[PDB]
Amino acid sequence: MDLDVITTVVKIEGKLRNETLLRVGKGKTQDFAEATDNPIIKYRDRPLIPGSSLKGAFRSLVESYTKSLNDSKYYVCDLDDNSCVSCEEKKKIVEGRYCIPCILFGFKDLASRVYILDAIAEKYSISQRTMVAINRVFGGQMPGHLYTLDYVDPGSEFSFMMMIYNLNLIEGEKDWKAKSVEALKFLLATLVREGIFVGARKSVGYGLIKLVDAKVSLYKAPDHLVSPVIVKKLEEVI
Amino acid sequence: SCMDLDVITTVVKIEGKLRNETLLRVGKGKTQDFAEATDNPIIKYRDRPLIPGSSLKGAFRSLVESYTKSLNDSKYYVCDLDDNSCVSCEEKKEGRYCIPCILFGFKDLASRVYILDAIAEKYSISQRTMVAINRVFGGQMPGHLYTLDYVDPGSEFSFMMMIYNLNLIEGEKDWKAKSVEALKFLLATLVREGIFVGARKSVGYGLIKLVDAKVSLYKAPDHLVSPVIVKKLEEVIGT
Amino acid sequence: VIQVFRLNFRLRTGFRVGGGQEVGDNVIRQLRIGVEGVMIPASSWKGMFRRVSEIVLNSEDHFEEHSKKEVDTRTINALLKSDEKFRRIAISKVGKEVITQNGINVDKLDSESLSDLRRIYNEYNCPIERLYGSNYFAGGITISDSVIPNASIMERTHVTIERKSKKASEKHLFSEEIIDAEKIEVKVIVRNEFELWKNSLKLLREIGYFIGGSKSRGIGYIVLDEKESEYAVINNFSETPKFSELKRYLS
Amino acid sequence: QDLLDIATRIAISAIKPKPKSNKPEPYVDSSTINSLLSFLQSRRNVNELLLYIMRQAGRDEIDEETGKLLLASLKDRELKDAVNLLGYVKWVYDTLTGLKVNYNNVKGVKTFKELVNILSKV
Amino acid sequence: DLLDIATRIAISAIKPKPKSNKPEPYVDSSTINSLLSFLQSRRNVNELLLYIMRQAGRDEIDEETGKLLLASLKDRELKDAVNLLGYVKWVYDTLTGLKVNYNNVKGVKTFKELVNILSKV
Amino acid sequence: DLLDIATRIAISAIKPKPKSNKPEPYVDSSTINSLLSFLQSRRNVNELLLYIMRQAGRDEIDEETGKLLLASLKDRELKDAVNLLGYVKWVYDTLTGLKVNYNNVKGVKTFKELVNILSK
Repeated sequence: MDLDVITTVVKIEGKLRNETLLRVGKGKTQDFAEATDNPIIKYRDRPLIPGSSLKGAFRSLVESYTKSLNDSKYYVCDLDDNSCVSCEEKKKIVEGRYCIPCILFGFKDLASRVYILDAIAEKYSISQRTMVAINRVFGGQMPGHLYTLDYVDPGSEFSFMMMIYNLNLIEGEKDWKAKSVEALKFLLATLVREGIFVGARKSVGYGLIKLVDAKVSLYKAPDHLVSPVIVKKLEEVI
Repeated sequence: SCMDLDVITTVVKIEGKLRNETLLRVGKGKTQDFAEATDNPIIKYRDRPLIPGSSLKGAFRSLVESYTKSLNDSKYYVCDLDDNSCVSCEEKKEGRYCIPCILFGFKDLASRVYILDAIAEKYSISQRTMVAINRVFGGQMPGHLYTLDYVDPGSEFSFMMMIYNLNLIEGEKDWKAKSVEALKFLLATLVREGIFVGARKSVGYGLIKLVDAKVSLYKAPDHLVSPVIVKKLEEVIGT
Repeated sequence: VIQVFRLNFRLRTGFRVGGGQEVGDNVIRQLRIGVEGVMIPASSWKGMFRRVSEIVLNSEDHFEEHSKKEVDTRTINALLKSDEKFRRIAISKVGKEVITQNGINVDKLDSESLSDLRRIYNEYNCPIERLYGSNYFAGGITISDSVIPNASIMERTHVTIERKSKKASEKHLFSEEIIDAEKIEVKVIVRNEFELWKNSLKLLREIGYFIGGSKSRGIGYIVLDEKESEYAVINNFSETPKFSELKRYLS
Repeated sequence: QDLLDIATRIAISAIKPKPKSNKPEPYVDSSTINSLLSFLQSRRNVNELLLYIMRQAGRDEIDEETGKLLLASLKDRELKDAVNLLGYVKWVYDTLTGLKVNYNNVKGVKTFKELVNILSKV
Repeated sequence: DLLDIATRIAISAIKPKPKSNKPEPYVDSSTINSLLSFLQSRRNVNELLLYIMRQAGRDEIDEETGKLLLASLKDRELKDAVNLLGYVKWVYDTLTGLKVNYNNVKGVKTFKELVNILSKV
Repeated sequence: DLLDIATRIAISAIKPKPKSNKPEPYVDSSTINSLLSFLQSRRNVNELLLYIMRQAGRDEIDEETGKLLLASLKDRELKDAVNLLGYVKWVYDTLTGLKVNYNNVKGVKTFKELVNILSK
């Protein structure tokens, strides 16, 4: 759809406080700073959440939301499907079926309008937990499946920064390609209050990020793009 | 008449260092073209990572086109790249002008703002493989697995840009005034906000920001040995 | 007096001077030699130098092809009777019968001969023409090529991005060659010890101009140095020429 | 002439269709030979080019027999003749691809003049 | 030159790994890619030597191959080390793709000899 | 350089354990990994030195090894400390995996000498 005319630039910058201990994987590579065969990824002794993982989690949550919407006007298509299009409007009228995840996070035929940066940590602390299994017969024996994993401390600030283009949030869009602003607001509300689950284990509670507070700065192209137009706290937005 | 390249009045040269804020990934035009590194390697000039001039020019042109369309003015328009019927300026009786065509040229008119390449004198290349595949089940499919190479933040690129017949300091008049204003807007955006360029921009890969710049203005035919004024770009963009 | 120069340029990244580029489009091919490999033609050097000199001079007369004003025939006759070499040039061009030793022979003159004489006057009264020559002028500058034994040629591909949607436009895959280099050595002989030439070299010292194609895309940007490059001034033909650092001549 | 014969033998070796393919594609791709030429140009070293073609053969991206013939031909060549041979190979491969000539037509043509005789007849 | 060193190193690293139920070289392409990536990221030669020593001590790199690598990568420039590692990676990939038997390839100590062996058959 | 210090301390820690049924290092890799984990978790040098001293008092750490560690980490930044600890862990792992004999590495003081010894 329309991407060459940058109308609204929305910047969200806040702190991601890790609720429960978080573990993100890596390509099994080795470094002096770690002693575990499967450590967590970090840049120069600074554990961080890669923007790719946040993008994937957000896309999955938005896809689940869209499919739960249960409407024909908004659909979700397979990642590896070559026959999917972001929009398929036809003049039978102006009715058209759009793909909210494709609109926000892009697709093979459309770039993403939601830029998500990484998130490095400041008051981090790496904690190692050792877990072993229990043989069901002769309960208590450790069958040698003793695996120790690295984690982050339960509570540490993360530098979060996200960019959204051509999607007014403070003012919102009237009806044009709507239900995407609503989906983004729902995702932000879930992230702020509940917080999404990211990480390696993600089933034993390992990895639960949360956004405590974030200033929402809106930059509009015509009047002043460098100078922010409206700056508000994320809580008032939702 | 926007085809004034025959007569050169003033030349300004902008020299600075470009430092990436995020994990800058070079364009890597070497698609499936390994030279001396693993998988698909980022392009480099003699084992020195290099930001392509074409990539910066394309990003700047896209930004300028977005700004011009946001202007929503009849006097200023942008024409499609594939169209061959576009013209730079129309002197029909006040006329229309194309700001991106004025700045970076078109088929009918060559560019006015030359952009050079950039090399990081202090570069730090890192690799980060990512499987990144989940489905209804939630596992990882081995088919979808890829690795990428990133230049770590804190790498300063030697950046030089030249502009012809545009007084970024003294200011201009008529269409040249609008062109200088657009250039000032682009420079301010680059210095303060930054510009994404390179790999996937959704994930925060590639965000350059000009740290410090020297603007040297030269006026022909008298002051061409040494610039009349060498002023910080920070004091030029905001006055 | 003959001024001899051996200029060296520490160009950023590489340069590219194409030619022919076969057919079928696809990639862009930089011009070859067959034996020596690759080179920069002397004509390209002369064109770049003419552009730089025109920028330096900033002469409004040169901008309009020296066709903006009407030159009185009395002034032409005065110059002809005052300049022996100009008279010789005019006689060699328009013909001895047309232009006598003293006088213009208006009866034999016509429109095109008068136009030729006016153009000759205008161009002879222009430093750029006197240096680089013209359709009838002698010339004054000789530039050699810069054939490089090195043949390191890399390919820098490019792609166009659809503005409406940021993705590769599956219409073409632009491919451009590039000749990486660090010191381009060009021998230049100038037979006109012109302050215009010194000013042009001085401008190349600090600002520096581009050479070759796709200069708008960071391909080709030379800057003259005062360390490797050297010059030599010849005034006597009974002594071996001596080369010294270019800084002494330029600074 | 003789380099032409060498190049056309290489090209007819490379025109062998790639099996288990959805489309009737040649075993060797145009991008592959273009990469060969570009790598030789940038890296002015015959041994490095030999290593490159050997790696490509091991990558199952070029024909094993064509790789064998290339290695045998360029085993002890200089650079000036190597670049000419690669250029001739590019020319003949492009001619074969554009003309839509199948392998069964050229089969085992040894002389370039016979190949152009076939092209003139066809 | 460097190519001969790289060929000898690759031949040493391609020897069959004992106590392995499947025919495979002693080292894996993942190890070579990790070596190259570590050298690129750390930009230090001594750290690369430490990485090589630890990989050898992990019972996954042949001790003769490790000794060859340590002998080659001492009193050597970073660029030369990068070139040698790239040559080693390319030769190893070629040998793996061609499925060259280690028995008939362990007797060559020159890159030209390997080229002749590959060209002949 | 940090690597020389790391090699020296690893050599001091690879000394044979007196009064042991089998020839084994006086210091175990579990102790080194515990040092790394403790430094990462606590993120300070003072209690790291305290833990090192407590371990040394409770055997499993050679007195000279503990003295060298204390001298090295007496005044060091957190990043420098973690770099040194990682280097020490890697060197100790190399020595253990290579089964290098202590008597042949009693005279090495640098990292280059150890590298030459390992190569030869």
